[PDB]
Amino acid sequence: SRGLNRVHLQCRNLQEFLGGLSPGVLDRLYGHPATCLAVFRELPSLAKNWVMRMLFLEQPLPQAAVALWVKKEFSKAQEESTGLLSGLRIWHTQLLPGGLQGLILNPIFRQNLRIALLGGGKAWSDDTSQLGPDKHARDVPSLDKYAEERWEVVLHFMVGSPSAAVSQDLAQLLSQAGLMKSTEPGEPPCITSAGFQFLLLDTPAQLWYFMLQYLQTAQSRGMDLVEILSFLFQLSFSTLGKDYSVEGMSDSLLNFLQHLREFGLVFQRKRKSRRYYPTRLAINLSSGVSGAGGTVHQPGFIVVETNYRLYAYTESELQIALIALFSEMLYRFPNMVVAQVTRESVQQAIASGITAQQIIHFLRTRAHPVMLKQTPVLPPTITDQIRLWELERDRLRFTEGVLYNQFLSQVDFELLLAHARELGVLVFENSAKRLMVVTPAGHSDVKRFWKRQ
Amino acid sequence: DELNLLVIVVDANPIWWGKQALKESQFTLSKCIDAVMVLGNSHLFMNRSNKLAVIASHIQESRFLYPGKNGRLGDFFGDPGNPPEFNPSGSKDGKYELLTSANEVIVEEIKDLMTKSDIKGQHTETLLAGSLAKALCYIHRMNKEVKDNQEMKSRILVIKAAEDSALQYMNFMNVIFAAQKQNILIDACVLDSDSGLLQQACDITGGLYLKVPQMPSLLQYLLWVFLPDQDQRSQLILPPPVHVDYRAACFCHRNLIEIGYVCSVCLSIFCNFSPICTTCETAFKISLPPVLKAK
Amino acid sequence: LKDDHTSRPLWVAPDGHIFLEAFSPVYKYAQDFLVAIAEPVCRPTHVHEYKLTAYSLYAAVSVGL
Amino acid sequence: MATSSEEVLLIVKKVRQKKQDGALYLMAERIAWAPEGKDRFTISHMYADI
Amino acid sequence: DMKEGGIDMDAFQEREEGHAGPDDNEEVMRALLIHEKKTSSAMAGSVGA
Amino acid sequence: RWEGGYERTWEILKEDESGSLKATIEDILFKAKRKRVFEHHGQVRLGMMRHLYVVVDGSRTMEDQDLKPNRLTCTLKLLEYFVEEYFDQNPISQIGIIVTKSKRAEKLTELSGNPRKHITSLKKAVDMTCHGEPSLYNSLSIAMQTLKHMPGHTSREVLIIFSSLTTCDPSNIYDLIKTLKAAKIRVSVIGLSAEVRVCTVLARETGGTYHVILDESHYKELLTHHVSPPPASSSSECSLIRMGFPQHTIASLSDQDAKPSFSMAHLDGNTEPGLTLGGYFCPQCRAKYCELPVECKICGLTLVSAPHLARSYHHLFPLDAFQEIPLEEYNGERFCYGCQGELKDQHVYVCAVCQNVFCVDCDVFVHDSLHCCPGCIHKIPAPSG
Amino acid sequence: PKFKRKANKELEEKNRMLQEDPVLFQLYKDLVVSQVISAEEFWANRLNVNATDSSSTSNHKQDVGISAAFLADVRPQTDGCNGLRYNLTSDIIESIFRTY
Amino acid sequence: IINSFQSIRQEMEAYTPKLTQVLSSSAASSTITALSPGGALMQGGTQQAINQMVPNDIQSELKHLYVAVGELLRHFWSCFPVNTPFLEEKVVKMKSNLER
Ligand SMILES: [Zn+2]
Ligand SMILES: [Zn+2]
Ligand SMILES: [Zn+2]
Ligand SMILES: [Zn+2]
Repeated sequence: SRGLNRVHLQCRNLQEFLGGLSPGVLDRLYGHPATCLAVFRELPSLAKNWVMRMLFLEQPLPQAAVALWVKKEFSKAQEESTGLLSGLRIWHTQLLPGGLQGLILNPIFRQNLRIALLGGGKAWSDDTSQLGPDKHARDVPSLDKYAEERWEVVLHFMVGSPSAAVSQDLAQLLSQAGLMKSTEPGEPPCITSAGFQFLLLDTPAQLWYFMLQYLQTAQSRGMDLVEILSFLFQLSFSTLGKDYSVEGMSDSLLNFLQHLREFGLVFQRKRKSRRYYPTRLAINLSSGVSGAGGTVHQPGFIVVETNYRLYAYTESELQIALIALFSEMLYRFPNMVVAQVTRESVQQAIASGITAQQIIHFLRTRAHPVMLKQTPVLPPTITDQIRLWELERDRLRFTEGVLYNQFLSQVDFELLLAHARELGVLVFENSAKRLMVVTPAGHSDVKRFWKRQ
Repeated sequence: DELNLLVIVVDANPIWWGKQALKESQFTLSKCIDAVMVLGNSHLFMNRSNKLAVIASHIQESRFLYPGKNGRLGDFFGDPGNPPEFNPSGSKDGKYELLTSANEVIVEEIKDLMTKSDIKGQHTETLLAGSLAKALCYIHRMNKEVKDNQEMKSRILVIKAAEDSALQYMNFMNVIFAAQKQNILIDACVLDSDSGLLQQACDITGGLYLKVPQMPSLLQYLLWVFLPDQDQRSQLILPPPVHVDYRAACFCHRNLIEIGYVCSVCLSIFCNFSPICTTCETAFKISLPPVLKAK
Repeated sequence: LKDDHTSRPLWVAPDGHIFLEAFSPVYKYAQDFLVAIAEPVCRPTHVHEYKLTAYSLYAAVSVGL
Repeated sequence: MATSSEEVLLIVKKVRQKKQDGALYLMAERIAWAPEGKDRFTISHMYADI
Repeated sequence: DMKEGGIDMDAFQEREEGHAGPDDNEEVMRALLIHEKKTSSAMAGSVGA
Repeated sequence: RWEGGYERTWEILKEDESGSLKATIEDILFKAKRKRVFEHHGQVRLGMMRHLYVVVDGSRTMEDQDLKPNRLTCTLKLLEYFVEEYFDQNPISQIGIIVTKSKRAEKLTELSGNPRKHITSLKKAVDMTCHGEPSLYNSLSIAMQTLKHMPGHTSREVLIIFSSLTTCDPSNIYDLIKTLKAAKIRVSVIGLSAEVRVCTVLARETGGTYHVILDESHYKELLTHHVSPPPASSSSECSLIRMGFPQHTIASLSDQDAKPSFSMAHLDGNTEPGLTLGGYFCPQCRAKYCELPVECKICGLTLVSAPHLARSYHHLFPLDAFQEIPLEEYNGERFCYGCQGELKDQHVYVCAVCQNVFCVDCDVFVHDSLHCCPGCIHKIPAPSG
Repeated sequence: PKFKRKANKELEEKNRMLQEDPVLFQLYKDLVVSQVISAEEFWANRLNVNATDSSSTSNHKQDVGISAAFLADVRPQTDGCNGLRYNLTSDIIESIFRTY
Repeated sequence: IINSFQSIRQEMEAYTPKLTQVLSSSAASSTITALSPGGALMQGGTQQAINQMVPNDIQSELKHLYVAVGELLRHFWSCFPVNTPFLEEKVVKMKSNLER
């Protein structure tokens, strides 16, 4: 993985991003709309059952009640939830409030935990975004086309803008997460190695990371306003606000609203005001970790006979610019016979990255054609040929460094090897010829240790 | 991704709950609805794609509190898995929108049941055996549709509050074996009345016969022990171990069977002191009563 | 999109060749291509990709239609 | 010798049999003409009916 | 995933409470004479007829 | 002269799209589905105890390519479901496994009521070689000698399942019919393909039935009918005394590991040692052992309790479904008594006692597990209370 | 190859079941020979499920049938020639007595 | 019933106040307290390995003989007052078991 492991699982990315935030921002995060998200995104039952324990108990409990609640045949699963206890960063171990090592949760989060489960009040039904009492009365299939257009524009920036001329700043945004790579001889950015896998599963889990990308700056942006705004589209459809958000807003709320609309999770009316309605893709974000859909017959079907892998053709306007972005295949006279002489076109794209797991994922999981009709394994004997093409780019290495030669003793060269290894500037060592490669970044420090020993 | 279901059997008895308030009690009939308000919300907090099912137990029938049998929740189901024709309340389930509507049906359905209790027919007690006969027919209808892709892991919750009546206790055992085929779990939550038939549903299927001491301490024994997830119940250990043991004795006889024999060839287990028939129209040879009567 | 039988055509090309059925040749479709191949030279019929069909030279000493 | 007819006879691969160069296996107490790389036996006999 | 799992085991049915017999030539003939000397008449069973 | 007919044959076979316009393959499907036969046979017996000796064929004919290329794994695998279902509805009764190979009848398992012993024993027969030459007189005469020790009060039927071989008569089985009748035993024969007339008369004189399996789905339905006892009534088999009524214990007080558990070494239950959590005990002997309804070794009788032992036999007794009534006015409450909602697609089933309307999901559960009607609790105990 | 022909005097009483099994014979010497119980108690409930099935294989002559259970195996047995064929351990010449 | 029905209609009576929440937490403290007394946890079965090596066959075979002889004693218990299946030979057998 090159930057997508934290996207498949949502409960792991939220705990990692929470550890590197400001203490004043985390205080405002502990609200009533955030209580239904730190538990629903989880999966194990042990990490979810401890939330109800800290709600009824008013006094801190020691660790003796925890080591006994596992009875005798359950402490093995207790160590798995130990690392997760520090991920949410909501508990606190005291000294001895009534026994030994008393565990207590932040009372700021405990107050808002009962509002969204048992107790209530009034401010919860007054603020917008989190509520917004408004029904839907607009053509639903007419708005589904705008949800696909928001994601199609992103595809143009990954290729090089073949026919788009919008002013959306989306090329630099995806470059921070390692998805888009800036072209060195030119100026339109291309795509990285991890960007190919995003155009395969087509899951709305990646759009959740794009919303928290602007918050990573930690300058003048708060999380309490983003968390209360992201809860709008999480309630599927029939969750609006008419014009209640217009009266209660500011300059910071309008900035995050324009960026979320361009992602493909919510649709906004003209003039960037009036009534807003979330898209259809936001339903799959709260359902599971992935999803499928978009076809009813699946006309595509590959070949499992030869080795050039005849890719599928004739589908829609999505697979036309998608295969050319992978490795730029070829086409003949009829209905665009793609991938017919794959021998040199694949090696052109592998020279800029080790894109080996994305081609196999696109060859095996493209529309589920062979695994439903046929029975044996989809790839024949190409699993070894693909690995051979990746090893061809390992025959050389373009890196700089300095070499030290002509020593005197053998036991003296072994001491110098530990100097470059601890600092992290050592690449390759040789005890038979007394040779060591040192990167130029730490060249001014290795020469000092040799003059003293 | 994953859905669950919890069938709560509430023993709404106006006779028992009507006399408990006289003994200076703070958990009466008005507070019994609060148990569903908490258990119904904590079940949806772990997963917003769950379903709620509450069945009452009245002295005349087993009225469905949620969904009701009227023209609102009878023909059209207000389940979260039906986006069409139900979305002003089934859209904001993540707080107090759909959860409040789930409890509102119980309050609306109980209106017709409380007013239809003139008690003019002397006393008939609560037909507790007829409550479980309706829960199996409801979990089987939803399982046939959800059997694809999903699995829907559910349980059965029983809350006992009174004794039985003149009903045949054999009908209470038919729902036990009919539930073992579907690999389901049956629970029991007694309050004051104790019976030996409800405990059998926890030993055959592998449930738990929990005894509730005081009434206000009810939210503790229905959230951790009676958890619909049933994933960590094997190593939970919270209620005290079962000490007493009640099973079944004779059918139509006033004695505790332990070595007795039936009437003849039927199934009415009686005693060993029977040379001929008893309450049937069969016969029996005299090749064994002369042997058993001697010693 | 209607029925499975009302599909898999021939895929005409501006050059002069078509792509018939070759995914599931089974026994029924294995005899339909025998007449189509009775006009050009014999392309690799028993394959899985696409069967090639033309019209040159051989359309004489083949069948009698 | 242990008076038990031990030592399995020599096994010879690829032997013709009327334009069929199959495989004749010589086991312990019976002969078996195994048809190439298979599990059954075409010509099945013993060390008695010969 | 998988890639060469292991064995299913599922072993059961065990006994072996001791030795199976130190001898079976001289002591066997000793017990045969005891059964023949004891059996001298008839009238056995559980009273049939 | 091959091309003279092969060229004209392809012209007709190519125009196969014209046959799809006619509704031939569609009109038959709707008419073949409405063919609902109704032959309700009163298969029920008051006798609760049953002794069965299932005969499993192990000849060379158990490898034919019929329902599957490996018939040997078709009978052994589906027999495990019959054993598990037998103890589910009749735990107090027990069965037996007797194989036949090499012209011999070797009895595998004994007469015990251990469900785990009979299921795990069938997996060992996979490596068993299939020689051939099955013998029916050998596997039937031995089963009668062991069954003779049982007292006369049960059906003591015998089940025989073979590969439907062409008359599996060793040497005149008709002479044995006059002997099997004196033992008051019954023989059940199940066929798989060809008809067997030499065993049809045996199943009629002794008392049983004869059916031939036609598909994989038909073999599971026939085993369900054999779960119920055979319908009969005799006079010389109606005497029994001393029934064992054990009680369930836990052999602990608060913790299982703090106590010496159950079924250990020094405990008298040395039949099935190991590490369990509880079991039964005889009320007249205080002998603790396995909780499986098996015959004890201190009294001489099986365990017939009441909660989940004798009730399973009575749970299968009410075998009845519901009737139907057509109408052309669309009326009848349309509110289900169990699941409220219906289907509203010409499906109206009423009861013969309380008259309740059910759907397609409730009627199946009645004839399969419920075995009665929920309305019989809110109507029948009503006037008596 | 060769074969073995058993030459030992056989019996018909129930004592043959204990002699053929040296493991089962050890139990008869610990209860009856050790004068701890009576000989009638051992042949009642302790040893009843084994002596019943073992009583059928004491006079079983290969196969009882002749029309189906044995006719399919009588073909390779009615070939009494020379060449190199030899008899087996079991009574192979008994089939001739039933036919001639 | 009508008096108690009025308190059910008002949903605000059991919405904001949580009187049963405080008393429910007190039962969880007494539950863990009662589970603490248990020093015999994971220690009551430390003599399960030596119990199958020291007796081996002396006590294992003697234990199985008590239930084997005792099985025929119950069958003979009912054969005394009937005076039809009784045998005078088994009288000495009963006295031999008591003295042993
Ligand atoms: Zn009767
Ligand atoms: Zn006993
Ligand atoms: Zn229904
Ligand atoms: Zn009814």
